[PDB]
Amino acid sequence: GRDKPLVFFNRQPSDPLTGKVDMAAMNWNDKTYYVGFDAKFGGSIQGKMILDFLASSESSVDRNGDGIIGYVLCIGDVGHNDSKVRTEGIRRALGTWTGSSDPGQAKEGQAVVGGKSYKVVELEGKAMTGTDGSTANTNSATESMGSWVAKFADKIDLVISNNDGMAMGCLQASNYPRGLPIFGYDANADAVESVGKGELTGTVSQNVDAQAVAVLQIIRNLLDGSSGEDVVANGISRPDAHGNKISAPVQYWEDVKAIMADNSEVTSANWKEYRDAGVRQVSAPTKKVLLTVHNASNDFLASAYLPALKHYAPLLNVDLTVVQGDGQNELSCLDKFTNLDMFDAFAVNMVKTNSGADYTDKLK
Ligand SMILES: OC[C@H]1O[C@@H](O)[C@H](O)[C@@H](O)[C@@H]1O
Ligand SMILES: [Ca+2]
Repeated sequence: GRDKPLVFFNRQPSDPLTGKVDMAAMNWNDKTYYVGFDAKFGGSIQGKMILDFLASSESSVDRNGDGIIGYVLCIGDVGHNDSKVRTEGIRRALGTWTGSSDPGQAKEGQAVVGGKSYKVVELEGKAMTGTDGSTANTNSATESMGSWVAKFADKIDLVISNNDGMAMGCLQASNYPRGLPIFGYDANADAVESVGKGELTGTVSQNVDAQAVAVLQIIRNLLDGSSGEDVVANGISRPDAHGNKISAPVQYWEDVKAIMADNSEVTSANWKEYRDAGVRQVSAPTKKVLLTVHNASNDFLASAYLPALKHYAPLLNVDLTVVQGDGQNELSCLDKFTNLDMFDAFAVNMVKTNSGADYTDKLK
């Protein structure tokens, strides 16, 4: 029970307001870990991508020619540290950062367009909450983009979004101005193709494939009887006995027990570039893993993360039982987190980042 591996992933145990890491949950046992990505670095990368685009642009990106680069921001999960730090990244990059990641918290910024200085204004930063309470709702993004165009019109010079889902949702707007620069995050399949079409201007890969392998590989190492650095290194930062290794670069953060993949920008200049050859068939005995997903209709998890898991799982001889919640209530997941005695290891993607206790309670 409490002696088995527990790997949190994609939603780090943490306080949804202050973002401080929940080390109580992380210190569940000596076989507990988190797998994710360097979210803060990812945030600055999204910002840098936007600054580089503006820098290479002519003064035509200033549509109304008022000398101000106006933008609208799609805020996602305000209880998710990885999401908010993207709002922080782009705001810092553009000079609109005031210390808060909340909607309506922005000052006048500054950026270079065609070797000239420009004022920057966040016309509106809004949380795209669905009428059913669902966060980062894509239909709400379409709705908001429609109103924004009607309200601000020629003032909007670009669109920014915490993820691809909402960004691709903006593009659904019937009145979306042809060619309006817009940026997302995740490098979902549809988003990358959109970059190739010259619609979506750019997005960011968080190396989801590296993350998926890392979850399985850590469990693999632990069930093979590894301890210490071997657990977080073998098949991850160095080759294991089988010879397998995650190709993308990965860091281990000891203080928070986290394996973090890095990020890379995706633009018109490199979209064609976007499975791991460094992972091939394992001979180790098969093991049973119960893996949860906080929301079955989550675009990133449904379209990118889960397929990755189901691809690499048999290669590492991990028989994966997948259960999925609704994104609203932790009970939608916790209800399916049962028969824990019939499993060798566990992977948890929580609805709320502060719900660590509820999962470790069941494992007693
Ligand atoms: O937890 C779900 C979230 O994970 C993040 O890594 C993605 O950027 C979001 O698009 C997604 O909604
Ligand atoms: Ca303008």
